[PDB]
Amino acid sequence: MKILVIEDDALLLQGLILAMQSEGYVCDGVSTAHEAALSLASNHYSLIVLDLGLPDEDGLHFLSRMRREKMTQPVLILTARDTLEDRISGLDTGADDYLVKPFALEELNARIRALLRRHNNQGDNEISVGNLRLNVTRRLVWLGETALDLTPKEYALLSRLMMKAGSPVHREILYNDIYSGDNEPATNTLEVHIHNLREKIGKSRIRTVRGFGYMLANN
Amino acid sequence: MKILVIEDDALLLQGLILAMQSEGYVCDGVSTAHEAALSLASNHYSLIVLDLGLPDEDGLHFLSRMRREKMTQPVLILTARDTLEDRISGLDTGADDYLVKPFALEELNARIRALLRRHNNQGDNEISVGNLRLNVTRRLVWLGETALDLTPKEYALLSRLMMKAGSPVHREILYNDIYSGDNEPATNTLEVHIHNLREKIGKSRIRTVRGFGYMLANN
Amino acid sequence: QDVVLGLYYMTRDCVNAKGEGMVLTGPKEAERLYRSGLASLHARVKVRIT
Amino acid sequence: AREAKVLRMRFGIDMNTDYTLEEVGKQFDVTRERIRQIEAKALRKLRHPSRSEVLRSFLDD
Amino acid sequence: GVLKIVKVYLAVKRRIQPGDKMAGRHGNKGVISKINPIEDMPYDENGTPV
Amino acid sequence: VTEVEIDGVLHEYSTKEGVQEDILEILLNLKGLAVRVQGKDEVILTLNKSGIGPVTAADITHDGDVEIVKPQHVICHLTDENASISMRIKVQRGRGYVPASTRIHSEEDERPIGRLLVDACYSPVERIAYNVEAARVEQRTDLDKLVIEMETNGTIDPEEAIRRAATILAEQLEAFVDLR
Amino acid sequence: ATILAEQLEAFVD
Amino acid sequence: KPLVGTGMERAVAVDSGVTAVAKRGGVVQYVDASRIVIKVNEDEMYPGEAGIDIYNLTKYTRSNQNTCINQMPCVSLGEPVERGDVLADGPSTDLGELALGQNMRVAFMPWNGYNFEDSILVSERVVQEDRFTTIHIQELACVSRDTKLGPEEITADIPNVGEAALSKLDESGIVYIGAEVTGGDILVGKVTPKGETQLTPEEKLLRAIFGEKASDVKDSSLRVPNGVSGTVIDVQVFTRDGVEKDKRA
Amino acid sequence: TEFLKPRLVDIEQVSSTHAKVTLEPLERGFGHTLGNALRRILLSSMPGCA
Repeated sequence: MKILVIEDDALLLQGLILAMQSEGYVCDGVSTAHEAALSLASNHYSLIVLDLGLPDEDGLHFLSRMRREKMTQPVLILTARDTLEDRISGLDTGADDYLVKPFALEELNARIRALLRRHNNQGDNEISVGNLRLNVTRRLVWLGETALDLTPKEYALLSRLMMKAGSPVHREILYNDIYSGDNEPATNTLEVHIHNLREKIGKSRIRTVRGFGYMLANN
Repeated sequence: MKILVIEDDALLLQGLILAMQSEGYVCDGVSTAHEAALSLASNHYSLIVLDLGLPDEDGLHFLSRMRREKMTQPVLILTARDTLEDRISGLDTGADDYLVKPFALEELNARIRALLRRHNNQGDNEISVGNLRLNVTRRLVWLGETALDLTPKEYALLSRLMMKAGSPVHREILYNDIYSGDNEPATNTLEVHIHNLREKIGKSRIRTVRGFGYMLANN
Repeated sequence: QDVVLGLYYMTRDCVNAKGEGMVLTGPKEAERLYRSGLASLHARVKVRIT
Repeated sequence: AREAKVLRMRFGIDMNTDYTLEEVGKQFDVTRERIRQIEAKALRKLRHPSRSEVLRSFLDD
Repeated sequence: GVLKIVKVYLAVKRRIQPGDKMAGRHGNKGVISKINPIEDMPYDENGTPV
Repeated sequence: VTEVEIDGVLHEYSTKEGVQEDILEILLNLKGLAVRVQGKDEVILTLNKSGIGPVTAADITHDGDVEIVKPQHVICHLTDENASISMRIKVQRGRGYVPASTRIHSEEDERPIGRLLVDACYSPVERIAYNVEAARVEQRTDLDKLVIEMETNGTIDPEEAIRRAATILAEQLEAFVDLR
Repeated sequence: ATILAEQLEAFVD
Repeated sequence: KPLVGTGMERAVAVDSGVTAVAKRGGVVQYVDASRIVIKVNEDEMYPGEAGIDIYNLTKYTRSNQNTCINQMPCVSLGEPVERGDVLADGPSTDLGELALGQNMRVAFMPWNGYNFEDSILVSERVVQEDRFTTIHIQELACVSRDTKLGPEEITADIPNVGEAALSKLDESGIVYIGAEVTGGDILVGKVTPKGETQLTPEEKLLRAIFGEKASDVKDSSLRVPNGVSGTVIDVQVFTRDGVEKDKRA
Repeated sequence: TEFLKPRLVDIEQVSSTHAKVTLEPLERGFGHTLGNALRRILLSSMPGCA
């Protein structure tokens, strides 16, 4: 993963570069925040290492700047600062994890893995049939541009139908999904709900397999 | 943001619980890891202060089981095992941050704040939705440029709504988020809290989605 | 069928075999003599029995 | 007592029929959603792990 | 009415145990009664067991 | 030998291209591998060979403290010039006969699909007989002498075998000597 | 047991 | 082989077609665990054709009785062969002679009642040597059918089952080849559409307290019959002409 | 490799001079080794005056 190494000492720089490269991480080890900002603006990074005892300006200034343009990436703050007040200062400033000098290499590589796995593995599921999209986790329906607005009952039906893209869903499945655990009134509740939904997603989108429920057309 | 702290020693438990409740998070405490699993099963938690000194089975297997059970909640370890190899082992098992005893309360709170921010607020320290601007780390809400006096509960609700910007949040999620497992009321409270939040912020921001909780509008 | 052949082989006799005509003080040293290998399983003998 | 009775009549555990919210509201002579609140409270506290551990196990059979 | 069929082919490896019928070419059946430890089998004069 | 693992082989009921035997015959040829592990308690040998010819136990890349006492024990046969076999043979130490089923029942750990499981016949002694001849002593003429003929896989030294047997017997008799 | 133990002691080492 | 036979074993083995007999003479070109390529002699060779006989031995295959029909080359690379010579043993042949069982040291004598009334007392050196160990191939089939509640689906996602059992299924819901299964393990994940399940008021209360309504899809997954272990060695998928093939197909 | 050290469970003194000694458990095939070695020694090598 892409690494921005920021430290003053040349030997320490070499050491970290060697270490993370051997672990198979692309390294960009530099010293000035100017070069670091240029690199950030050029290349997408995953994790960024920083020292607060920076020659130019100060580490906290660079951190705060990165906060301003919304650089929401793990910043493993590798510093010499030891005061607990300084540590809180760093953390609330925007620092994620804090390792004082000296450290052991394996400790640092472990912290790095944790931070990266944290900022990744955050996927959102999306069921997109034709132009109708469904962000299931977000309960957010999208007809093209306009985010479609649906009643509780109607959303559920659309959910089931899109999950089974093109598959005729037996009307019993929907009839139970609507009234989950409750009894059903003897009226054509499912039919009229389907009518309302049809009008919203565009009339004649859900078909009607006579006898055997309904089917949301894949195309 | 409800935080589960499962730590064995009673005095430490009460101290940590009062610390969090002072911070603003309501938090529940459990000792037996079996009870911990049950509580995590019924409710929705956000952060876990996992202690490895369990009287039932050492935390590390609990970590492994939950991570196989797809627990995305960050875990901050509060333990005494300072052996470098063991710290790394905990991290690799899934410990996001690892706090070694003797700890500091303010240090613990800062670590937690950092964790919560990176996971839910996607690493950012400022939520910017229209004229609302929320510094979650500083507990500060800014309507336009002026400051607002927000009660604990309303702050919690607003925090959660703004973090999940645009996407409706379930009623039960909110109900857990403001109400600690122990003190669960008998009547309409979430609605009144949303009403006062809307009175201090304006009826436009908090849109009502019948059946599935509420939504902060981004558009 | 196998038990009956065992009983028949053990409760049988021979003209002249190991331990031919010694006197034994009971059944227990008859067993001791057989196990020790000093007298054959079926060899005519005088034993005191009660 | 009151929670138990209303809970029973609602779902029907060992009861004649499953009196709906309206019916049970009639039974205790309250024409409101006091019953709904009551049922919410009851269901709520029977998820609390210390109160229901044995019962929770049958669910995930 | 059949959309798709999946056929899975296990392959068990069965070993001798008490109960497995064995026989010979001369009409002498038999149900194995005991898997006797090696050191208990009757052994020849060169210590080769049976 | 307790577990085997050949490259690109998923189960033992398969075959390999260029190899004259089925992976089952290779596992039966491996059961009868006579190794002697000097220091440790569980070692993992590696066999790599390519080309026409017999793959014998002399082709196992030997650890320092692992001795193969019969290096002509044909593991397998390769019949194609482009053929190649690469395999990692796990050798354990124990006593008795432990079948693979007993192990896998006692093991809840999920091995990868590809780790073939050989049955384990640990005990080195194959055949053993004895004769009680009469010894020669100046006055005692009723003394005997015991001649024990051992036949083994070549992994146990006879004297050490008898020392272990006498030790086991003495350890067991302690219950009767120091009775209750 | 003491008799057999003694015979095996001579060759247990 | 039987140490004592009647000389008729060779005929019963070669005339069953369980072995691979050479069609024409020649010198073996390439022996493998699963094919024998034999290069025919010059004179036995018809003028227009290449003169190469290829025998594809049939590896582990179920018989009608759930036994193993396996063939094993009994020749060596580059060695001469004539017409009628056995090139590959069968399930129960040995160098061309029938061999239905194995010969071992029998002693006729009673043993402490373990051979009473036709009982057999077998040593353990016979079990250690795996000489009466038999391979039993078995077939299990899962059919996906069109019901009145909808088509049945073969898929990994199975309700009321953890990742433990699903560890061995691949993505499409069908076991990997080589997976050592034991009684109860899921072999393919098939779930059928399910409808309104009339539950008792008490289940109503239970699902309305812990807020857990069961899915509308019941599981009918194929699983290993109880008491059986084994190693999945082959999976065959059959699909209609007109149904999309899942990933593993 | 300390094998299985047993526990003398029953000392049934039936008489002042007749006893049953029950001793469990032993590694499989050690009951016979110990029992026979003892039995042989007791029968044919214990010293006494007669």
